[PDB]
Amino acid sequence: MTAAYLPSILVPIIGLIFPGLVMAFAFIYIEQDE
Amino acid sequence: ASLDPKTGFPIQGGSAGCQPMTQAASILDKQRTVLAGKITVAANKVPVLTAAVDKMKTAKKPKLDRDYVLRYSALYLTTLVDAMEQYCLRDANGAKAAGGAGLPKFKETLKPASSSSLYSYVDTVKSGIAAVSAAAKAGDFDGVNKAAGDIKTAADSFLSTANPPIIFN
Amino acid sequence: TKFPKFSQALAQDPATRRIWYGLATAHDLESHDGMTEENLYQKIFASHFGHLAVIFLWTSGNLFHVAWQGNFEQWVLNPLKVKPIAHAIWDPHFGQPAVKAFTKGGVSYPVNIATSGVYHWWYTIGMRSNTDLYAGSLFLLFLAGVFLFAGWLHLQPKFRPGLSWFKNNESRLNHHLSGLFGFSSLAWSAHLIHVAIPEARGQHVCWDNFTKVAPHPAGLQPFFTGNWGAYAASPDTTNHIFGTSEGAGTAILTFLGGFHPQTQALWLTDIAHHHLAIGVVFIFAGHMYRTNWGIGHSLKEILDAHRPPGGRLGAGHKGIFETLTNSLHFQLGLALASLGVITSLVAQHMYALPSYAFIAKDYVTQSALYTHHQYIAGFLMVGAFAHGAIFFVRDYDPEQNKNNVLARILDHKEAIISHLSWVSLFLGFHTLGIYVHNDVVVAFGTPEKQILVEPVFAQWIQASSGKALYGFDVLLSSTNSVAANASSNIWLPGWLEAINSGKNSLFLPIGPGDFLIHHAIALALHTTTLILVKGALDARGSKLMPDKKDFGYAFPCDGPGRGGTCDISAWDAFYLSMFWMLNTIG
Amino acid sequence: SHSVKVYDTCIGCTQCVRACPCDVLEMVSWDGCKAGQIASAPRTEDCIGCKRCETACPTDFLSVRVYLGGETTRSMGLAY
Amino acid sequence: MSESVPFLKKPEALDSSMAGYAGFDPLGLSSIADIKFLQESEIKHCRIAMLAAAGSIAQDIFTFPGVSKVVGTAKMTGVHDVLVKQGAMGQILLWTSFLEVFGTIALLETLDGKRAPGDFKFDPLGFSKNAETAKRYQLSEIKNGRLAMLATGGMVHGYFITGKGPLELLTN
Amino acid sequence: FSPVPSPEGTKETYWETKAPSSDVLGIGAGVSSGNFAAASVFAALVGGYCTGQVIPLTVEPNPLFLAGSFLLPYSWALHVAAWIQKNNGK
Amino acid sequence: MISDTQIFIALILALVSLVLAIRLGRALYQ
Amino acid sequence: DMSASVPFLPRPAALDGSMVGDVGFDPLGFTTKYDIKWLRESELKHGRVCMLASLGCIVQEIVHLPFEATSNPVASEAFFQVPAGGLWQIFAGIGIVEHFSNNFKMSGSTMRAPGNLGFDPLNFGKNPSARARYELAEIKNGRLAMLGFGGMIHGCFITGKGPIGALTSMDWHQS
Ligand code: CLA
Ligand code: CLA
Ligand code: CLA
Ligand code: CLA
Ligand SMILES: CC1=C(C#C/C(C)=C/C=C/C(C)=C/C=C/C=C(C)/C=C/C=C(C)/C=C/C2=C(C)CCCC2(C)C)C(C)(C)C[C@H](O)C1
Ligand SMILES: CC1=CCCC(C)(C)[C@H]1/C=C/C(C)=C/C=C/C(C)=C/C=C/C=C(C)/C=C/C=C(C)/C=C/C1=C(C)CCCC1(C)C
Ligand SMILES: CC1=CCCC(C)(C)[C@H]1/C=C/C(C)=C/C=C/C(C)=C/C=C/C=C(C)/C=C/C=C(C)/C=C/C1=C(C)CCCC1(C)C
Ligand SMILES: CC1=CCCC(C)(C)[C@H]1/C=C/C(C)=C/C=C/C(C)=C/C=C/C=C(C)/C=C/C=C(C)/C=C/C1=C(C)CCCC1(C)C
Ligand code: SF4
Ligand code: SF4
Ligand code: SF4
Repeated sequence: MTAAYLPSILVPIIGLIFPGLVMAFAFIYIEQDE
Repeated sequence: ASLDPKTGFPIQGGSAGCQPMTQAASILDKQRTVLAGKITVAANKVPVLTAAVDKMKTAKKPKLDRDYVLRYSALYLTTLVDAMEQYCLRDANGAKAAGGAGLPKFKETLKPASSSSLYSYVDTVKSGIAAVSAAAKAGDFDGVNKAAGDIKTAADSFLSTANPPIIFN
Repeated sequence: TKFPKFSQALAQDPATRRIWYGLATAHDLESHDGMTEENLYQKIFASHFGHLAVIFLWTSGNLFHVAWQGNFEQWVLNPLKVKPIAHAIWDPHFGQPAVKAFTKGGVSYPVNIATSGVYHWWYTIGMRSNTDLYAGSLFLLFLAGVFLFAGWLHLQPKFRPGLSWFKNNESRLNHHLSGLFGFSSLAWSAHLIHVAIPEARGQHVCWDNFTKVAPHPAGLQPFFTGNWGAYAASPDTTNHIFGTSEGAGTAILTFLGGFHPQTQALWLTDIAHHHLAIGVVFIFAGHMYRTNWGIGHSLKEILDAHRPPGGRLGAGHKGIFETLTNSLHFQLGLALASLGVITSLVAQHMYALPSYAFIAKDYVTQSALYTHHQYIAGFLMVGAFAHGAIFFVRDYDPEQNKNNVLARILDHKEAIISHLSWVSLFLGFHTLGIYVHNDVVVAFGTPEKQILVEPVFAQWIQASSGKALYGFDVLLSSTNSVAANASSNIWLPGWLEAINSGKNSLFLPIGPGDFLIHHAIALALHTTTLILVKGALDARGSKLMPDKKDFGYAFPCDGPGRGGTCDISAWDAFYLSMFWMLNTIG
Repeated sequence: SHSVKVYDTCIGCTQCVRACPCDVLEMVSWDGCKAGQIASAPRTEDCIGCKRCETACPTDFLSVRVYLGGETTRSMGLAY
Repeated sequence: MSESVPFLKKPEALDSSMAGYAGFDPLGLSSIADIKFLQESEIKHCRIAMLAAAGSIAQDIFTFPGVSKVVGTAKMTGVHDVLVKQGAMGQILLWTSFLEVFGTIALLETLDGKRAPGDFKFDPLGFSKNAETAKRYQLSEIKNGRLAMLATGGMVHGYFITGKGPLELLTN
Repeated sequence: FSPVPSPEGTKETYWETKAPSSDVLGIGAGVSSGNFAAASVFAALVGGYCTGQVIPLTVEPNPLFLAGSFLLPYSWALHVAAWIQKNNGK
Repeated sequence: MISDTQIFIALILALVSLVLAIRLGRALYQ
Repeated sequence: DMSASVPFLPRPAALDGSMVGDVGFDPLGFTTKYDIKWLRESELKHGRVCMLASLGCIVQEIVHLPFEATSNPVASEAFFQVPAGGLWQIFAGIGIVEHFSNNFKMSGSTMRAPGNLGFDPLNFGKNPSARARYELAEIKNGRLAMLGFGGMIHGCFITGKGPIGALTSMDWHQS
């Protein structure tokens, strides 16, 4: 496969960092009052 | 400095500066590296056919797959000839084949792909396509193998005499 | 305290219900606080462009992952033996036995084998290499960007469409029939004739040569002389090996019928001639409505004048124009009912008449595609009835709809619902009873006693289309018939070969088991309709709750009084019919 | 909060007020019915939405009508 | 009652003021299509046919330098078959279509009633200044155009059946 | 809920009479009932003839007979218009 | 086969599509 | 009332003769749908680019830089023959000029009288009335140039010789 490094680089980022970050931000936005 | 065996893209950078603003390469030279890369991909897929035909011959009961040999010919061998014809066209007529005469059209009024120094290799590959198909109809395993080898030698010879500029861009 | 910014009632809820309800009501723009009609139609327009882009990003993703990680070039060489690769697997939870077990497809990495059929579709329409699958992925990424920018652009103050634009029914219908349906079907004929037909015959045609490579040797001279039959001359031979020049014809438009003998799919020249025919038809149909030049029909005039003089429909369709246009839920329901029937047609006609080369030998792909599109069909059909219920609750005005078809449907709501109850019960009692009769008798060692009823009506229909298995000798099955003689010179020889041969799913043999299951499907379609129709018709009120309209579409109940009112809302009949949809598509 | 309405078909039977667990309803003077009284809802902020008032209503269609609306800590029945 | 057709009724949409009025509309087609649209369509047919009738006659009389080399013997419709292969038919089509694009705009103005049917205000030489000569000449243009419509079909069908061409059919 | 637009020239076509007003015929509102009835029979005969002469369809069908075969469904709408015009006294 | 440069072009165009998606989502959200 | 250029067609409302080169020639009603100033600035930009291009093609046949890849008579062929990096340098440089011009404002923001970037270093236009005559002259020359340049770029496509060669050598005695 060409760019075989990209699945190792992206799948943990998209599958762990992306949800963690967007869940954290979504939590902050839903809880915040102003 | 060369073209990738599989993807066919420029491989290494290695005042003719490669960087876009300072590039000295013409659009004709960039079209020529595109065509040369496509020639490289098609020629380097000839070993795959040779391996498949060897697998067919060494089976317990051996039959040539006319469908595989003809579909490989349709997918790569016809593509190899068209890419070589276009490179010959650009080598002979010059800038006119790069769009200088306009959109590709019938009665393009430009010098033909023949009368090019590199055209003889294109004739060799056309003979190779005919042999690949004739052997597939005949059922001759050895015929397909040698014919693909003839195509491989001709395409490598074409690239060597062409000396295509590799435009990393 | 500010997450549902569109709902102050939820944004002041101190519970976890606020998060759930803000997430679940987010796309119901009509219910948002301070919502005007201008802003409603303009947000729906922009979010329709976002759906357009998501579809294009999804398709670009399938093309990119097949161009990058698939075995498309290996598969196109040998399409009956190679298994198509969807995308690769990078899973850090895999063991080394799992990594080895998924390393099929002729590659060196674990992979998922594609059941979507995209390899057969991309093969049939011209794609040969990874470079053109990738080029398609790039073009769809560009189109996704174009439609995301269009969605943003049509939210800008100068570019905000007015309500007069959004309700121009005649211009939208003229353009969607003649441009979106008709011209794009005509353009799809051009793609087949210019690209897919030559590349099915070995000759590569791309953007690099398609203006200097004629689809026909004569070439646009027979078309501009009326010699159109010269485009059917010398069709593809029965010896044709798809993708190659051997056995290839020169025709670009045929009506051969049946199937290409090798790929076991419809002829691509039949498909190109189909989209040319259906294109011209739809383009003609898109000149029906009056827009700016005084010719055409007013939709208001057509609807008002279609009241039968016998008075059996009451006021007929007077006031239906306004109701449809003003009600986005009535439009969604018509659109979804229409779309649900089509994706059922898609599922039924793509297994019996496959268009893609070497599919219908990909049994997993055929099973997945049929199952996928029938489940999409059941969802769309249930949603159509759901939004008809939402239409009645939210958008239906009885005074504006006096004695219409809609008012008179509500007037006899109990006749409709009780007769759906009857036919559901009728079918259910008997179909289950015959099945149980068969089970009990077979169990008791007496299979002969089984009530096996031949599907004669459907068999007569098969025979009428030329199946000779049942010996009906009706229409096409009879050699000396007016119907048979008429189509003999055009599509009948191929069709008769296709239908009579047992190698295809065209008009598959039907027997007593087929009859019983069809009746089971009739009970399921009638029962899902009963629940959905009962929900839609009783949406606005019932004897149990007369003022149900005042409570909305989705409310829990009216409490334990009056005997108990659980699942009394129209939403709850959506809910109950969703199980019946799942059961019927099952 | 919930919205609780009393319609002029109320016969002034006082049953919905007795049913009310949250003192939402009370009786006011009204000449419309023979009893001289109609139910009123000046405390719909305490309304939990139990709809016990609707059950106690002997009119063919409940004169008292609870329409469940925005939820609060009080209308959710939360002791926390 | 009608002037041209005494048994039938006077056509309701047709009036004496209009050029080439003989009260002739037996099928009543003026009710079916807008009379201004019909009037402009007739004038467009009249002028194209007038040019076409004289065209056929003039081409039999003589050809322009070199056309005889391009088309060996074909005349009338046959020369058109040769000229689509060359560029003459396409080039005339491109320019006539370009004028017709402005004609489409003019037709819209006529349907509005802003512009008279068929009036493109083309007077390089003013021969309609008198305004009664204009009435006569418009009647003449309509009459010669209707005659030319008939004539153009007549001579083209003579080509279809005999291949001679209009003047040659009389001479042979 | 907002004014629903209709094309200019949209007029009222709801009817409860024996026949709709002739305005439902659009551009054919002024045609006599005899003219529709004769056009209807003419269209039925020429459409049926043109349909019949090309029932065994060939790869070379006559285009005039195909186009003339469209007169058969057109004749249906013509006799409906003939009925409407006779019941409007036209 | 697809080059790493070709994948990078696809990633550039998808980033442009992501930015346009953010801009549409912010516009729809108001 | 009625357009001077097309007598049958009515005069376009958003014309009125105020701008230079106003013969009432807007039959397709672009002025109604699109802003007059944007159309005018685009017309001037098209004509100015075309005037340089019309001069460019003719000059490139008559004289060229003494280097290989710049020795092509035909304009269209010259584009592909010349260093592509130089072409991309020209494109970006023109983009810098386009950002510098219009105060970095495009579409609605720019509308500065249309078609003027304030580029008048020399006092060629001594009088304002003479400048108005020059503005008419510029637009008419630009219109001629648009038709001309398209005509010779298409001449390059068919003749493959370049503009002056295309006029001098035609197939006068050849089919
Ligand atoms: C969808 C994407 C995804 C990916 C890529 C991974 C990746 C991984 N998982 Mg899995 N996991 C996932 C989803 C995912 N998880 C989900 C959804 C669940 C719940 C069902 C689990 C449940 C699960 C279990 C129960 C276990 C794993 C384990 C592992 C590790 C593989 C074993 C290994 O080599 O150990 C080597 C692993 C390491 C050396 C750990 C590296 C720690 C990382 C690099 C630090 C990252 C910092 C952190 C993300 C900061 C984020 C903050 C937040 C804002 C995002 C690997 C890190 C195993 C594990 O934890 O490994 C010890 C393990 O026991 N996973
Ligand atoms: C020719 C002009 C034209 C065209 C092409 C379109 C096109 C479109 N408009 Mg329309 N529109 C027009 C003029 C036009 N418009 C005019 C003049 C107005 C104003 C009066 C509008 C007002 C308007 C509104 C108000 C809306 C649209 C919307 C849409 C989009 C529909 C969504 C979609 O993807 O459907 C695509 C549909 C098809 C491709 C055809 C469906 C095919 C049927 C269902 C079955 C065929 C199956 C076939 C085998 C396909 C196989 C695929 C392959 C996998 C096998 C679509 C892009 C909507 C939208 O999404 O906004 C962006 C919307 O809300 N338009
Ligand atoms: C003999 C009495 C009787 C009669 C004449 C009817 C008449 C009708 N019923 Mg039935 N029904 C009855 C009893 C009866 N019902 C009972 C007892 C029940 C409870 C199980 C139902 C439940 C029922 C449903 C759920 C439905 C009907 C429907 C219908 C209508 C369609 C006819 C049909 O298919 O029947 C169908 C009959 C049944 C499904 C149940 C049959 C019940 C048994 C066999 C009859 C009871 C015999 C009774 C004890 C006789 C005692 C008299 C004796 C002392 C002399 C019709 C109005 C359908 C409708 O509305 O469609 C328009 C419908 O959906 N009915
Ligand atoms: C195997 C599972 C099953 C079965 C048989 C049924 C059966 C039925 N459902 Mg139900 N349903 C189910 C699961 C099931 N449902 C589930 C999981 C859901 C999701 C919540 C629903 C939701 C649902 C709704 C919302 C609706 C139905 C309706 C129906 C009826 C549709 C068929 C019909 O009209 O007549 C078929 C009749 C039968 C199959 C009854 C069988 C006949 C019996 C067994 C005779 C046996 C007599 C025997 C002597 C009894 C011995 C008892 C012993 C103690 C002496 C029927 C009563 C609809 C309805 O009532 O329409 C009228 C309706 O509105 N169902
Ligand atoms: C096809 C084709 C081409 C062509 C072409 C062309 C030019 C085709 C043109 C065809 C035309 C104009 C036919 C005209 C028919 C007129 C008729 C029948 C009127 C008759 C009069 C009647 C009925 C009654 C009259 C009447 C008389 C007698 C007395 C009573 C009253 C009155 C009403 C006055 C090309 C060039 C493209 C070449 C291509 O390769 C093939
Ligand atoms: C549901 C949703 C919500 C709201 C409504 C909505 C908008 C309509 C809808 C749409 C959602 C949509 C349409 C969502 C679309 C989401 C998309 C298209 C996400 C794409 C992400 C791509 C990335 C992160 C690639 C980055 C590449 C990089 C950094 C490479 C860089 C580089 C490399 C190495 C090489 C070149 C040089 C450099 C630059 C250095
Ligand atoms: C609930 C609700 C409330 C109000 C609003 C609302 C949204 C509108 C509504 C929803 C309503 C909904 C959801 C309605 C759903 C409606 C549906 C799904 C209707 C299906 C119609 C199919 C037909 C008429 C097929 C006809 C085939 C024929 C004639 C074939 C003929 C044949 C041919 C040509 C070929 C073969 C031979 C034969 C057999 C002769
Ligand atoms: C309206 C009007 C008024 C009065 C009467 C009138 C005169 C008769 C009438 C005019 C009517 C008419 C008919 C007016 C006709 C106007 C027409 C048809 C103009 C054609 C324009 C084409 C151009 C400018 C192409 C430019 C190509 C470029 C820049 C680049 C090309 C290339 C690309 C792609 C990449 C770079 C290199 C190459 C290969 C060179
Ligand atoms: S049980 Fe039925 S009625 Fe009592 S609350 Fe739950 S749903 Fe409403
Ligand atoms: S219960 Fe119903 S009727 Fe009795 S008082 Fe309360 S509301 Fe009035
Ligand atoms: S709902 Fe429960 S609380 Fe609210 S009023 Fe009726 S009874 Fe009192």
